[PDB]
Parts: sequence; C-alpha cells; structure tokens
Amino acid sequence: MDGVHDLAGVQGFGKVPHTVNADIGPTFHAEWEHLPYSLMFAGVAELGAFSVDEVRYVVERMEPRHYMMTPYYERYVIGVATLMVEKGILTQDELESLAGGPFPLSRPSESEGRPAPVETTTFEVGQRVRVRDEYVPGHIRMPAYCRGRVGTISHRTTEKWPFPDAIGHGRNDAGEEPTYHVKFAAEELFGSDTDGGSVVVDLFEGYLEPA
Amino acid sequence: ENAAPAQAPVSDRAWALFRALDGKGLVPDGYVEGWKKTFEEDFSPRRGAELVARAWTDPEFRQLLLTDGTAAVAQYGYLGPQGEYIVAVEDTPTLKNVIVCSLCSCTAWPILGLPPTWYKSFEYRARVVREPRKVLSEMGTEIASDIEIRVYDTTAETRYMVLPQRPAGTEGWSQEQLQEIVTKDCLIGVAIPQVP
Ligand SMILES: [Fe+3]
Ligand SMILES: [Mg+2]
Ligand SMILES: [Mg+2]
Ligand SMILES: [Mg+2]
Ligand SMILES: [Mg+2]
Ligand SMILES: [Mg+2]
Ligand SMILES: [Mg+2]
Repeated sequence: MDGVHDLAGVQGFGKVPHTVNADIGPTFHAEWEHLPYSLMFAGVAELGAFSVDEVRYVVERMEPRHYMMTPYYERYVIGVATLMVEKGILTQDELESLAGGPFPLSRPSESEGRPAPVETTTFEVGQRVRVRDEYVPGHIRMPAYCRGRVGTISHRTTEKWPFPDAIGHGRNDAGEEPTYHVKFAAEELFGSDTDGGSVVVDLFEGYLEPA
Repeated sequence: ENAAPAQAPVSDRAWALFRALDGKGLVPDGYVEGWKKTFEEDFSPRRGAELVARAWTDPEFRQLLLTDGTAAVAQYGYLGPQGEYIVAVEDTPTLKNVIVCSLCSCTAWPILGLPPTWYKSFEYRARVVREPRKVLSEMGTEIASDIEIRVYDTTAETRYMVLPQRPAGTEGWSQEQLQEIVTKDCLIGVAIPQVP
C-alpha cells in the first residue's frame, strides 16, 4: 500500500529528536502506553482474532492526515480498536460510550489482499536479484524505494513465514516463504542524492526475481 | 480543510479499549500488567550489552553470534516476542551498521528493549535510509570518511543487533566493565561505545 507510512527517502523532515545516549526516560511515558501492545498480544495469542501483520496493515489504513498527527502508541490504540470492531468483537458505539467521546478508527481496507506467489525462486548468497516491479494496494513489506531495483543476496533465512500480503488481510492462502537480506548500493536507490553506502532490505521471496 | 478529527483524550480511548475487552472476559487476570512488567523489566538493552561483551572476550561465541544469532541469543535465554530470528551485524574498521524500521518500529525487543520515541520518529524513519551520515552526525556520532555506512531496514521477521567495534583502552576489562559502555544506542548502531 503506497501510503504515507512508507516514509523512507521522504525529504523535508528536520532533526531526529535525540542526541546519542541522552536519557530517554521510562519505557512508558503515560499510564496507558503499555495497553496497545498488551491488547495486541491478547488479540493475537489469546483470542486468535488477528495476526501481527493485520495490526501493521490496520495502522497503514489510518486516514493519512490522521496518521501524520498521531503519536506512535496512539496509532496502535486506534489500530487494535479498529481490528476488534472489524472482527465483530467490539462495536464502535461501545468504545465511544466508554471513552466518553469520539474514537475515529482506521479506514476500511480497499484491497482483499493477495495470495503467496505461486512461482518463486530459491536464491543463493551472492546472487543478483531485482525487486518485482509490482503495485500492491493492500499490505506489503516492500518499501517503495526498492521497487524495481537491483541488489545482491547477503542472507537467506533458515526459517519461513506467511506472506504478509495475505496474512495481513487474514487470508487463508499466505503459505510460507523465507526472506532475503538484499543489499543495495545507496546510488541504486537514491542516485546522487544520498550520503550513505549501502542499504539492506529484508525481502520475502515473493517480492524478488532474478536480475 | 486538513483539520484533525474530533477525538476523546487518548488515555480515555486507550482505557475504553481495555475496559470493552476486559468486560467481555477476553483479557485474562493480570494480563496487561504482566506484559507491562515484561516490557519494563525484562526486555532490556542490558541483555544486548551482555551479548556484545561476551562476543568481545570470547572468539568462539563471537563467531556463533555472527553466523547463527538466534542460537547465540538462545544460550542466554533471551529469545522472545519481536526477537525470535536474530542476526547480529559486525562493525569493522571500514563498515558502520545502523538499524531502522522505515515502515513502523520493528526492533529486537528482548535484547534492545522497546524502541525509543526517536527511533519511531518520522524524522528517523524517513532520513536514516537516505542520509545516514548526516543523521548520525546530527545525533553526535561522526563517522570517519573511510567508513561505509550500511543501513538495515527491518522489513520482515529478521530482528537485528549491531556488534560494535571494541574501542581501544578497554583491553583486559571484565565482561561487566565492557557491558557498561555498550548502550542501547550502540546496539541500534547510531552510537559508538565510549571509553572514559
Ligand atoms: Fe516496525
Ligand atoms: Mg510512497
Ligand atoms: Mg493528539
Ligand atoms: Mg510465531
Ligand atoms: Mg539530503
Ligand atoms: Mg583486543
Ligand atoms: Mg581488571
């Protein structure tokens, strides 16, 4: 999904709000901040209501201006609440009644997702690969800066996981794929407009093709 | 035009979500409290520091950590949520590694601790992939011109830690002494371990 959350390479932001080793304060800066992660785990591990991938996607589905003005932990409150309503576990009415006011949620999905690709290649360390030149309106774990770009395999995972584009929509056809650490030269991604060396992206097999 | 939606205070919304689920019997007794304790007390960059200090003083463990990070971390019992498949990445005299999740906040929670606000910032997520040298410089870390910077974007299930170079002046230090100088920022890759 080509949403505003796909931030890598966006220009115009200021300084990162940190100097190295500065005191970051407590883990949680407010008494509610542990709730989104804890209730995500309740949803995933206890209820089996959704996957972690579905949580990433529901946050991607926040209305774009809403996403941009919402602090991190609050996005996950909104995302988890949205999933609970979409899965029929909760109603928006009861959330707003309990909250004592408006509780706007993420927007409905505009894609049913897609299955794990039927045709993929097992790649080896050192092989040159291209990121498939594909556009996916639903969940995908490929940042746009690498779409269509060429890099070299530095690692093939020894474990396999469900394809995010499927399991991020709660589909039954996510299968399993390993992922690959793909090393791209900075200039391959940003031309002359970068000060870096290389970028390594961890890409599902189904996002790749031989170069 | 472009205005924020009306919203109840975030605390009220977060506790509403808790109460709605809890009131339906969907949240076990002590569940969120137990996670809070895990997040605050167990998930910690002290664990990553312990791993680095061991690697620095034990060539065999260093080799294991760099070839099968998951197995190395499992020896300490530090695998966990958002830290089940671990890869450690080696800094060298010509290479500096830095970790980000450009798409959200993906972090090796059990060994680095939950990500700090700055790591989840739009500034870091947008900029470090494209201009890591300038970002690090602004953050207080000057990377010498003869050193390649490699940014690992945490886009799938691999969860990363940086194994920084061991600084001069620490020869013969104990594991406890070495752990002390390996900070959270060293494990993320934005800082180099400092010797007083
Ligand atoms: Fe993330
Ligand atoms: Mg985009
Ligand atoms: Mg606000
Ligand atoms: Mg699992
Ligand atoms: Mg620039
Ligand atoms: Mg030495
Ligand atoms: Mg001594």
